[PDB]
Amino acid sequence: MYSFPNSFRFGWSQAGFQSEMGTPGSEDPNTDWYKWVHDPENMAAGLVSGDLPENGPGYWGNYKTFHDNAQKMGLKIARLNSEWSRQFPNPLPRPQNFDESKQDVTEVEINENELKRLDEYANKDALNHYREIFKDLKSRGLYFIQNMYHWPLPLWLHDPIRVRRGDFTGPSGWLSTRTVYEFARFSAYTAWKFDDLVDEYSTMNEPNVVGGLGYVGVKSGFPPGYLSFELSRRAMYNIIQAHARAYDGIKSVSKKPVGIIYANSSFQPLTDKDMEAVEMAENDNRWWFFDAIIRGEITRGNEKIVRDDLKGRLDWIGVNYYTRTVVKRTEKGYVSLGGYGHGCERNSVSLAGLPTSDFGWEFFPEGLYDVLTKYWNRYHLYMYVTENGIADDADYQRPYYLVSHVYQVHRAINSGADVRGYLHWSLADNYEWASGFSMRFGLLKVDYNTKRLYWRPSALVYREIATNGAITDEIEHLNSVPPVKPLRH
Amino acid sequence: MYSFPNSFRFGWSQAGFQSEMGTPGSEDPNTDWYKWVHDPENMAAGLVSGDLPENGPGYWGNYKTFHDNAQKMGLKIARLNSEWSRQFPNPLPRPQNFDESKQDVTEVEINENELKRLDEYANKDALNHYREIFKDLKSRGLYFIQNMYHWPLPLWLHDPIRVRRGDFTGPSGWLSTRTVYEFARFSAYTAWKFDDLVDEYSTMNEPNVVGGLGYVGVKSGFPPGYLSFELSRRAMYNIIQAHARAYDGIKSVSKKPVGIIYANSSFQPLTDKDMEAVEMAENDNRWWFFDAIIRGEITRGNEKIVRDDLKGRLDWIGVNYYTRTVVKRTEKGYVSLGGYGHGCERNSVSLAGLPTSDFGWEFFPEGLYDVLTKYWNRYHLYMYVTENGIADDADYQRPYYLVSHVYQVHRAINSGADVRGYLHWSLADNYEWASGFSMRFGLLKVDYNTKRLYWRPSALVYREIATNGAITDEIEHLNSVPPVKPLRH
Amino acid sequence: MYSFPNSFRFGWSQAGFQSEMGTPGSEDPNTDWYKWVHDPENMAAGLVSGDLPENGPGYWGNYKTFHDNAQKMGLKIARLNSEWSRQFPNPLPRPQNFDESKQDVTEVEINENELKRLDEYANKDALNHYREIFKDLKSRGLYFIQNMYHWPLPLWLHDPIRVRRGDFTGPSGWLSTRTVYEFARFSAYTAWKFDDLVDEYSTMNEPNVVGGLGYVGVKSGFPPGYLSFELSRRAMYNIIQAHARAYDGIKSVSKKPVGIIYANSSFQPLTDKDMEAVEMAENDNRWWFFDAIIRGEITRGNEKIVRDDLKGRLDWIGVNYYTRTVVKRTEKGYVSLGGYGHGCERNSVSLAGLPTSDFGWEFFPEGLYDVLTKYWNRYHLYMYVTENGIADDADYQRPYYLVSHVYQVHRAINSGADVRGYLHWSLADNYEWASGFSMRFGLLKVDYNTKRLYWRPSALVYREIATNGAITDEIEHLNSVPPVKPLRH
Amino acid sequence: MYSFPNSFRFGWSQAGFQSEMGTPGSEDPNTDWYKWVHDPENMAAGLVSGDLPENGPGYWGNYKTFHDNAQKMGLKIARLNSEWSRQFPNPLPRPQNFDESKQDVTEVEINENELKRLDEYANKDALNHYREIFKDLKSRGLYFIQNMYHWPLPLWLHDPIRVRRGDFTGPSGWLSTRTVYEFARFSAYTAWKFDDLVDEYSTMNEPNVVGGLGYVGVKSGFPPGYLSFELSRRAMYNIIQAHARAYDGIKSVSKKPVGIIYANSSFQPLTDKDMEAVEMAENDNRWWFFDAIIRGEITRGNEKIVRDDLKGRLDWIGVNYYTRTVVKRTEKGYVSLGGYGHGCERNSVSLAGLPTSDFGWEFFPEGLYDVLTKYWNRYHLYMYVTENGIADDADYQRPYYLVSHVYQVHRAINSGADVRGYLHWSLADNYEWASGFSMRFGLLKVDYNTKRLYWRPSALVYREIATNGAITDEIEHLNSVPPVKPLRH
Repeated sequence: MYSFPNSFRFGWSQAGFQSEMGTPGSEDPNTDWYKWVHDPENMAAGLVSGDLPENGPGYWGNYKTFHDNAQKMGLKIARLNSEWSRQFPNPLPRPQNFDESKQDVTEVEINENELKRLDEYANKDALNHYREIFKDLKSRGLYFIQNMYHWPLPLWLHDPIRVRRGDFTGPSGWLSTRTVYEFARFSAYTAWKFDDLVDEYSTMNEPNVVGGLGYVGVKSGFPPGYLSFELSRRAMYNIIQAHARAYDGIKSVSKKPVGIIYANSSFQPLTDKDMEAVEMAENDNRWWFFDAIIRGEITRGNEKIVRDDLKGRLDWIGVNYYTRTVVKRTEKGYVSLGGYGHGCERNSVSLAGLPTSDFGWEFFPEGLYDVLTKYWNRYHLYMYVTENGIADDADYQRPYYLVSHVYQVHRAINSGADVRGYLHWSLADNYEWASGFSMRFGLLKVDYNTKRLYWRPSALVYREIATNGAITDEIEHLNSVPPVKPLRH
Repeated sequence: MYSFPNSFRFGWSQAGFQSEMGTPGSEDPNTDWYKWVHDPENMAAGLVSGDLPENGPGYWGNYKTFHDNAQKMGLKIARLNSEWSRQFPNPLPRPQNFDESKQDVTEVEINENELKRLDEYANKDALNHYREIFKDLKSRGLYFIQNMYHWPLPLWLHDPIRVRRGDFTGPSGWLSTRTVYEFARFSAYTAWKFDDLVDEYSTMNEPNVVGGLGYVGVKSGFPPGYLSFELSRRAMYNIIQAHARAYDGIKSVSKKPVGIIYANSSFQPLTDKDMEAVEMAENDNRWWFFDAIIRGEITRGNEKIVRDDLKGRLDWIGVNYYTRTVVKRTEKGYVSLGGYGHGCERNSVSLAGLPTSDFGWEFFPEGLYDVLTKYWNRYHLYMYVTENGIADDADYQRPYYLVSHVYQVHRAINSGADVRGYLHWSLADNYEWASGFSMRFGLLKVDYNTKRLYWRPSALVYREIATNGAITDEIEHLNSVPPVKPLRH
Repeated sequence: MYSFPNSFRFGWSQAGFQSEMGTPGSEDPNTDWYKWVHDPENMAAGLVSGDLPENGPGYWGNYKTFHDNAQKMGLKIARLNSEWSRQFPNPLPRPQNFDESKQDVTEVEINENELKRLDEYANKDALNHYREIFKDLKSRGLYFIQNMYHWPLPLWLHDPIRVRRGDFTGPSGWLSTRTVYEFARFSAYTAWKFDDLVDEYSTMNEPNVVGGLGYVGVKSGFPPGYLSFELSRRAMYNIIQAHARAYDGIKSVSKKPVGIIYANSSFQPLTDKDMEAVEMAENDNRWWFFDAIIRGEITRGNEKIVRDDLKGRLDWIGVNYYTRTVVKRTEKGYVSLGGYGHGCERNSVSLAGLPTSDFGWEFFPEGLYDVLTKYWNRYHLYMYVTENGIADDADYQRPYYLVSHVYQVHRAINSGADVRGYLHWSLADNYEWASGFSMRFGLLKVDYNTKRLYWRPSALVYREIATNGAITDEIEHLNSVPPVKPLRH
Repeated sequence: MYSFPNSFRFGWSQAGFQSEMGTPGSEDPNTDWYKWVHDPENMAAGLVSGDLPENGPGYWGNYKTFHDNAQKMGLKIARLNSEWSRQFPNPLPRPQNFDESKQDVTEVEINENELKRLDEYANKDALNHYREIFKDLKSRGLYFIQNMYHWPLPLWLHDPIRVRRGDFTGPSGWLSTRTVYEFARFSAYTAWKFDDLVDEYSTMNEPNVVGGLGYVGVKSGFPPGYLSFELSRRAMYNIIQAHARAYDGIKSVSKKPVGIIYANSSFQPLTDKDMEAVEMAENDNRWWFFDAIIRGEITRGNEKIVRDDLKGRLDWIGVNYYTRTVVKRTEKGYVSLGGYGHGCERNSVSLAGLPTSDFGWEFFPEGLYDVLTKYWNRYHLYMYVTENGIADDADYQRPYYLVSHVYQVHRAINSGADVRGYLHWSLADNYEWASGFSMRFGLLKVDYNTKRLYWRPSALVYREIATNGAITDEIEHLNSVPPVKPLRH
């Protein structure tokens, strides 16, 4: 039996674009993503699945049912996000005393007049519907973490198609400092209007995936899909700043804690002779972002600076984890090997014989322990495992995946890491971005035809860990690798 | 949601040889089976796995734990059997007024003196330990069906090795009418001593597998493994008679109902042009046995008789079901096709694309409905589904197998069949005869090393059906074929 | 035994970019492709394998060996192409009396002065080395078809990176009419200098793949990778014209026949209710291009015209064939289903149970017969099966693939189609564009490390068909589907 | 390129029961095997496939065709056997001066009168037909090894059914010394009548499989299928003696060499800590038989004797090899692991990742080198690799299997072993005993429906090695493990 502190909470994570739409009159066509996925050229090139969000789970209308099932499993923490385009679907007045040609955004003026002025533009319905939803959530008794940004930018801030075509004379999302300015004002307004329901705050969700897949990994089908290393750094630089600003904006209206949710991977060395490759990958992929928003360390050009306007802008770290990444040195370089981690064949086995999910990701619970202890030992900020799950509609690997990973959180905790919760990537099946509805990550299966939810056996396993605050003795065998034998290779 | 009558009960089945041994001092080396499996020649020929029962689950010593877990799932019916060799491990006095050379056993004298005399020979410990066990079971609140015979005969009644070598001058199990005589006396004695704990009675378990695999299907590794069509009929004839006699013996001491548990398969025609092949297979394999012990119809030679000493000797029918059998006509014949039913490759897919278990049996829930309605419409005796399960250690197919089959019982019931219970083949993993411990059929996994039990996710699914007396709405999707895609082919 | 006419010839096809480089001093860095594949951004996005052509087979230096092995198999026809960038690696003088802003290119002036002037710019070495190569080929006794264009454009005519970034102020390949003008002059110059060695002429290789994958199917990794339906039509329009012009240019200097090599697929209807979908797909994908360069029919805007400068510009049709495409209607639309044809999982089985190659293409010999008879019945131009093969390094499916397809050519011939040769896609392993060296299509395996060639068993099977001018009786069983059973699913 | 001596010959092996029948009027129902396989009980128990030899290849009538195809591949050695039951289908007069109760057969009187007397009983037709066949073979120019015994005993010497039932009062094959006596007389008669056509002599084929599978490994379905360790030793003892006697009988009439063909396996240790297990397995399985017929060493009881009537009765050793056997120590014991060697799953992969054939045997060329060098270093008798092949109808693994094994012969030769030929197990598909026609081991595929032969690509590979006396450079890559990737697991 593996016990967790009385204060450790078990729950789920969810996003607006992925789960909200589905119920009639729940559509939101005002985001760069809704557009990106309906684009005829994007569909013909096969960049997007062809699946439309409009036919999702239905969390905008069926949220009671979602929370009912969440209560039954005995979950005590939820992390949702507000959709920016629902509040402000129309352009806001250009914010005076703001020079777009200014590279840095060392500050933003947020005061009650400002908020009061933003209220004139905000969409009262969207605002009221959300309040109802977070209200219902709070009544059930769940701790609530609120995420400000989970990918989609409103169209007036980013037309993904124009940028894809190479046209930079339009709303260009994270490439423009305008977006940075408005994000900070948005953060504060929302904090300002929901602080009575929120418990902890998250500025954005996996900012690194937005900058990375949108401008470098163009085959993933993420917007704007314009390949450029340079522009990728521009967006990342703007994202870091948009965080510091949002952090300060929320503080201006609240004392609640504020952190960020980041996409992680455990970098494992292909050979003992690959230790340095690991260190280099973690820098390039993890440390540079957090040293920026924590130690305030960053570098324009190659000029390592230290902007005190960035220094100390994080309260907690959200840890997202799915699988590992195997790297190998290259004189000075390092590389990411295929046949391991995220680059595996679907429903088969990795080059190491570990099974792989419906998305082609390799089973590797051990990597969570590595990620949690590295963050803990380097920054000592408490953390939540804000995402962890597996695409597996049949539910063959999920029971083992769930118990094995919850086991590693427990293991990190005993090594001294302050981890306060485990939030499974998803309660129910949702829309997987470029992949569509085909990748099912939920503890509950969704009949997209009737919007009805079903309990997959692993939901009943989760109810035992949650309802017990521990990996009980009777399910302790699931803390193992799913038998590859009966599964495909 | 599929509801079952308030009186329908959910539980499990188990056998003595398969689950009892394991706890120190629980050994029983006095059966033809314990011997058959320790034989050096049998092991070298690969007829038996090499796995020894002595290292089983431990139900002789850990039965409280088994019943505890059984209570937690909300099971309300159990069907165990007493081991003949535990009561009478030593020979009994030849029963006077009994001519071995007599083909038929139209009767056996059982009266209180007789029983009282048998008590002089019975093993008081074995007798007391069993009483304790069935007591503990009964306290928990479970209905109890008791099976008199579940394969092993005591050595003094059958030396399997001598017969395997072709030596018929020794104790020869079902080939000798002596065995028939003693079985009837054994039945009555046990009924006589346990009638206060028993609820319903079963004479024997799958008598057809004993006669069939022991003398025709010699590759299965069942004793005595002497190939002969003729001797196979001799044993079957003696088994039918041993039932009628046991039935009468139990009646002599009790009013409780008495039925038999039989191994079934749903005979499906390979082509529409194969209907007659099905009818012929059901006769040859099902109807001839039950017409015998019910309508009293049988045939010595080819001489269709009607022994009133057999007529009407059944109260209820136990239905065991695992998979199907595909047959095809042959001018006058019919055949059993491979690549379907029981003759499939392990963890692969049948010739029809249906997944197969760790034993190579094909998924076919529909066959249960066929078996239940055919028995019901032909004999109208109420029934229990006394066995149904799947060898599946990983637990990939079990959730679907369980819910899909329970669904067909519900379906048979609504067609008018009086079915009063569903007993899953096994609570925990046990010893699978010639196959050893390798074929895991339990809702609970057993660490044979520590005798510790674990809940497989399907146990938690069963607890929902049992605890609810219905296939609740949230698990109603399991009533489907496991996705073959992620599984091996 | 299946016999072919005495005049039917058996051989192979090969391309310059794919097979030439490999031998020291054989590099050609002056093409849009050599650049596209060395681009650091393209590699990081995973658009190109990371494999470089510089390390190919070595046909520039080891061509004797290639022809030796070709003789041994008894092949009598070869179809190679000249690399444009090898002749004219430097820009040519803008051709006066030519207005780039002119949409149509109804003509090009080619006369002996012109040719004589081009000779001043041509790379004498490249020119001499090629002559040596085609000489050696011709001595062995092989009929020689010569292809003018097999994808790469010289850098001075197309910078793929600039266009990928959305910059259209540079050399833009098929988007500029300049390219059309120069292609026609190039065709004539080459015809003019090699007509003594050539037997038949081909203007370009699969023009439809260039226009299609380069501007619509952007995930394939073909240059320039700029997604635009409109630009795709522009390039296709320019390609059709560049053909007519090249056709006329070659005629100006030679009487030899001139055709085009096109990429094909057999459109099969998913259901009987899908016949119209097939017809629509063949139009959209086959007929519109050939009606253009044959009946002279085309349409600017939606304005169906008939440019007599295009009318009748084809002598023969090269048929390339690999697999099928399954389509399904959509009210007015039609769609391409995945799990069939080219969109199958690698080394597995299609949705129809047909095996798939190392590239994920489905086995479907029957489609060749369909393609050959449809072209024959619609245009009655004789044809060659200029490409047909399979990525299969192990050589498991090749023997069956080869014999089954050669069998369908024979079948088309007997239905009355004038087909004069079968050219297997490749003698040896070569560079598969965006896929790298990993997709091995050769009858001969190449150790890229030593440039050494090896005979795969299917080479010895081909030597029997070629050396015999027929599918001999002893290998006639290969005319079947490879057994899926032993292969992966 | 791997060259073989000019005197090394390449050919095939074949057996009478397996290949002869098929052509009308070629039936031979007078063997224990023909009976064993038609037995209704044996078929119902699934001990025999249900496939009947009567429908085999047809080598009794189509032998010209077989030799034609054999010539074309350039084979120069053949090893066939005469069917005992064809010569003497009726009982011979009990041979006077012969006491059945005599354990040892230290001698047999063979002289010209005897032979002349046997000629009175011999079947002239069978005798003439064989002569024609070996004549035709010899004309083509092939060296001919002749095997006296390749399993079937005539019915008058063995009724397998009676023994299976445990009845030892009848003709009991190798259990009776009568069989030993008659075998020696049979050997001499045949040598006496064919010595003009024969080149070298073999007494029997894999005697160890007859004794082993017939009396211990009873699941294989070999006659008589009576499980007994003791009787297994009796038959082995009688087989050794029947060899010495046959050896002497042949010498009495010929100077040609005489050896024996034995079934081999390379014993590999599971762990370095398993060396002794290997040594023990080779003794138990290889050395005890050859020390007997060579050093004359044997042991009745446990009494190690040295019968000079056995001493030195071997001229050459026939080496049969298919796969390996992995063993592991057991205090004093050793064991044969499953998932390796012969005990692997069909068309899958062994526990070591090596592919497996249609029979479930693991790819392990290296074992041939081990077997050849161990025999050479211990007895220094020259040898032939009389059998080596793979069940593989599709022909996926055969090309690699063939070249890899021929490569190891070459390797043994260079280590100093006198190996004079490689005879592939089979030219064409034949009847695989208990397995039926389903296991196809031929270089040529047989359409059992028309008796027509087809060349599998590996036949064309063999023609290159044979026709060249070497592994030419162009096919030298086949000396590797078939790629498991595209194959099933």
